[PDB]
Amino acid sequence: SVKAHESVMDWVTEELRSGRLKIGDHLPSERALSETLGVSRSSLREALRVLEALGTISTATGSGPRSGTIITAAPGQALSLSVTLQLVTNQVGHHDIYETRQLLEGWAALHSSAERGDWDVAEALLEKMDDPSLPLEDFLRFDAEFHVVISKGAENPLISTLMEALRLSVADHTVARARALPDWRATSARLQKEHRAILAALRAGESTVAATLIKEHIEGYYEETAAAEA
Amino acid sequence: SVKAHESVMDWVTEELRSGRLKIGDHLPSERALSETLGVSRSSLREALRVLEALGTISTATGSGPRSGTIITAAPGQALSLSVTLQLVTNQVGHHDIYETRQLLEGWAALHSSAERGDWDVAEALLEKMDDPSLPLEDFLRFDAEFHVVISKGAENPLISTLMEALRLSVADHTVARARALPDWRATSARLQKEHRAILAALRAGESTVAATLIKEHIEGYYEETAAAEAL
Ligand SMILES: [Zn+2]
Ligand SMILES: [Zn+2]
Repeated sequence: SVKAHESVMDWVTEELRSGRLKIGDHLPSERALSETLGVSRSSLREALRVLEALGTISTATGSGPRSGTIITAAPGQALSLSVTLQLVTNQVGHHDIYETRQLLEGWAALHSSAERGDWDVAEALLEKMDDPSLPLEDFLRFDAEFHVVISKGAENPLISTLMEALRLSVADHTVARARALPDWRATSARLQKEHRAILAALRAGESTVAATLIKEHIEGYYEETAAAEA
Repeated sequence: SVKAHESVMDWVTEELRSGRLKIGDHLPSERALSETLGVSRSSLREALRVLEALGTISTATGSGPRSGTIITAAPGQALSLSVTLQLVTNQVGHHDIYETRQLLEGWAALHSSAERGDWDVAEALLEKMDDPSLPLEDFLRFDAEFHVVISKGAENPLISTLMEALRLSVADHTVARARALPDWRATSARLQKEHRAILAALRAGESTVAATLIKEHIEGYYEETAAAEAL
């Protein structure tokens, strides 16, 4: 219930604040927590089931004696589901998603610091993406992941969380745009070349160059799929 | 039921695509849906309660759950729950929230249309915020809502979606920093004047003026609280 939900949020918040608990730690059993909060065991399980679906909480099987309910504090898919659902209606269009990426990625690139980038993780993603047999959908899923990873160079975790939360809707968007592409082989090749030149600029600390390349990369794909007609 | 969730999402998506239902419309009954989707009544209800939490649907219109459930396709509070928990553990800092607001709010104002924002609604928020007997928690709660309201004036609707998803965290953020303010009466006074001017610029189509004022507004409060910290 609401009472249970808020009681839990306030409780977890205070545990994290005091240091008694840390992200990744297991919560007390439902029996114990429900008594501590003064709420029915039923309303507590429901509140936790919802928090689990949202990503705030996560469950690990086989944890006994530990509860198996972990404080993860992940944004979940709510934001992506809202973006993608709105996209179906006249309320939101592909260009709106495209432009959102430009705003966020542009800011991250502009403020990127070479010593802060998880460059090896990003380059590995690009490694899997060169696989000639790799399906169009998987390639674009890694593509969106790659863009989230390189945005970490700006070391702004909130911006990074927003990027991660939008990841699913970004892939949904590029995948749909790709449907009308005449030659995915050639397109993915150019995208890969651009991805590496972007990563190189970021590695060299050429923030302004990286930002320009990212802008041209995202816009290039958007215009290309528009021409293909989709 | 993970299938109940998928079955419902797929159903809602198609109703929206076909045009039979649009954002804001009511869902049919659970009895009707349970059958149509081939999912137990209990599993269907579990999925709907999650969809409600996700922001996809809502039963808080008319007179509450009694008035039914409508399709909202909104962000919900998930991201804010995440952000505020990370804020508490220092995984995310006040500084990060500040930079993010400047980015999102500035763009929304810079690229807005006077015919797009519901200024009277925003104006009404500022009227409640005028009350000198209003505690700072409530004031700042309305403050965050106000900023989300004016962001809907942006040509890109998604900016307001991101703003809405961040709303509760922004409020948590500003309230936390206000506590240390040596003179809240004076502070809230300058914020209202600044809010009015911002709303005035936007209402008049002065996108560039609005964006500059929002930058100074958000920056002003951040530095002021950054100084008012007891230490
Ligand atoms: Zn890319
Ligand atoms: Zn304000």
